[PDB]
Amino acid sequence: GSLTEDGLSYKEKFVVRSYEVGSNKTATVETIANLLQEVGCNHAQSVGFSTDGFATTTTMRKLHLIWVTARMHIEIYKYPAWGDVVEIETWCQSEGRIGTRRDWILKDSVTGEVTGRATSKWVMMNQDTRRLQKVSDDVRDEYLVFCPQEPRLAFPEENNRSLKKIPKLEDPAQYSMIGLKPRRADLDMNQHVNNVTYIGWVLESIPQEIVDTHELQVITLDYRRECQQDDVVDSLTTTTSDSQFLHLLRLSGDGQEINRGTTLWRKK
Amino acid sequence: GSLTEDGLSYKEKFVVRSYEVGSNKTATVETIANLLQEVGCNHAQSVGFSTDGFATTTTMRKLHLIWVTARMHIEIYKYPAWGDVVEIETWCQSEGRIGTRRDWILKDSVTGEVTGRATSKWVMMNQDTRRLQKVSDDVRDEYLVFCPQEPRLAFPEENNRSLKKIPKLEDPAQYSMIGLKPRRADLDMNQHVNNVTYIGWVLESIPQEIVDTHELQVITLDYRRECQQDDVVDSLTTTTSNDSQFLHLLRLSGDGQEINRGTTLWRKK
Ligand SMILES: CC(C)(C)c1cn2cccnc2n1
Ligand SMILES: CC(C)(C)c1cn2cccnc2n1
Repeated sequence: GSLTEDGLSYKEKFVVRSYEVGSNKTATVETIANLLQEVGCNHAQSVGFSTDGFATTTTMRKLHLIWVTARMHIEIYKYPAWGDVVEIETWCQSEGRIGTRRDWILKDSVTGEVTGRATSKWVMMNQDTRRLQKVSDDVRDEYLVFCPQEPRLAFPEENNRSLKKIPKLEDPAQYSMIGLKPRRADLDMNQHVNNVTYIGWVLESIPQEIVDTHELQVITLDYRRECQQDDVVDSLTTTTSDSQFLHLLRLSGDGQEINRGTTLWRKK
Repeated sequence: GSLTEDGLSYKEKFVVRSYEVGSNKTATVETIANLLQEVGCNHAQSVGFSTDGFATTTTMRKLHLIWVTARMHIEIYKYPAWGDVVEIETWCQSEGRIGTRRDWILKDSVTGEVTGRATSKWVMMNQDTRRLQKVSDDVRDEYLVFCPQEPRLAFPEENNRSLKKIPKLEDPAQYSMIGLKPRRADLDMNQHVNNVTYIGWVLESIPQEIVDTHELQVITLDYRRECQQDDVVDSLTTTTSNDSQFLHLLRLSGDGQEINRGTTLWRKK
């Protein structure tokens, strides 16, 4: 792992592990999601940001402010197989006072070809009250120095899947996985549920026959609210179509919305 | 990752990842368990065994036989922190017609000190009928060549914790975590539940206050039956004890069929 010559992006190589693959012997979409966040943490550590908080500036800690994921978008062309080396390059960019955006390019270490790409949208929030608030000028000066000033987008294309408004799934759902609880392995170092568990919980309502005959090409996920340690989640799916699905994660009780998203699958 | 000079053991170094640690910022016991199985797979791959199954010889595939975990024993002195490099050395040894044993030594890459150690007991079984059998002579000649012939035990000691008979938890249990289902992330490449998920499911019945004030020093787990994708598990715990001991039991939430039993030992922080 290391920063590029300009110190404006970071690269890391990962060997795919035995327990990180599914039935095809290729990395799962949660393994990829985990590698994206690990290379993101390493990029922030390599530019001065200390442990406890992810990329929280000196002003952010003083004011009890954290960066939170609002959206995650992932497109995979080829899933690296068990034993293969995947090289991921990541960088962060400012989007004015709306928030910040972090992008990734997944490549095959042997061929040099792009096998996948991802984009995430982060917003600033008070860790205690959970209130959003715009990006303050004083905090911008602190992190802008680590970001390229010119646009560098993993998803440049006019009208692409990463910015499309996601609708709310209507009842009754076509498919469903009810009673999902997180365990200690689903929690991060700060005792919150890691954003990767939501990806897995969304995919639990996808029927096994679709998973066996298709490969996940695209996934877009909107994070609305966090699931607490003692909360139970219900996963709902409906085919909207390649196969497309509209997804919805909600609390098993009150029916409070925690996540919404879409997936696109290709026939093998 | 590479075999030692004699080709009778294997070593690999691992950097501890951000998502692999708990509240203390040190690797969880499931992260360690995962690293032990990964270095075990890499050792078998480096000595000729194909990707298909784990260490299944040419005769084993012909007769639809596989190696299955019967017992797992793990002792941790220091949990490596996020960013630290942990070096693990592993090897396999025969235990006559009973089956095989695989051992591991966890070390700090910087200090060279032993920070942990583990031992597992494997038995031979038919893939389809699920019936156990002794290790055949023909099968033994095929894998004995990769094992040191002299004893090499991670847990040598006269009466150590790795061989102690585990009792069955009596009802009512003191603590419990009900309704545990595996998800796709809990399954391996062959669609079975990973043996590491059982470790996590056992620890779900341990109260949060014990986890917050103590560190897991020892864990012994006996694998009796596998949990299917559509099975629901119940985790039961009872304190049996400065150190805290617990008796554990995993069973199917329906019929109450026993799938796992074990013990843990925790020391105060
Ligand atoms: C490039 C640095 C490390 C300043 C940064 C800040 N970020 C906020 C949210 C997401 N990624 C981020 N990366
Ligand atoms: C050293 C080799 C690759 C022969 C081997 C066989 N095993 C059976 C059970 C557990 N580990 C094992 N390793």
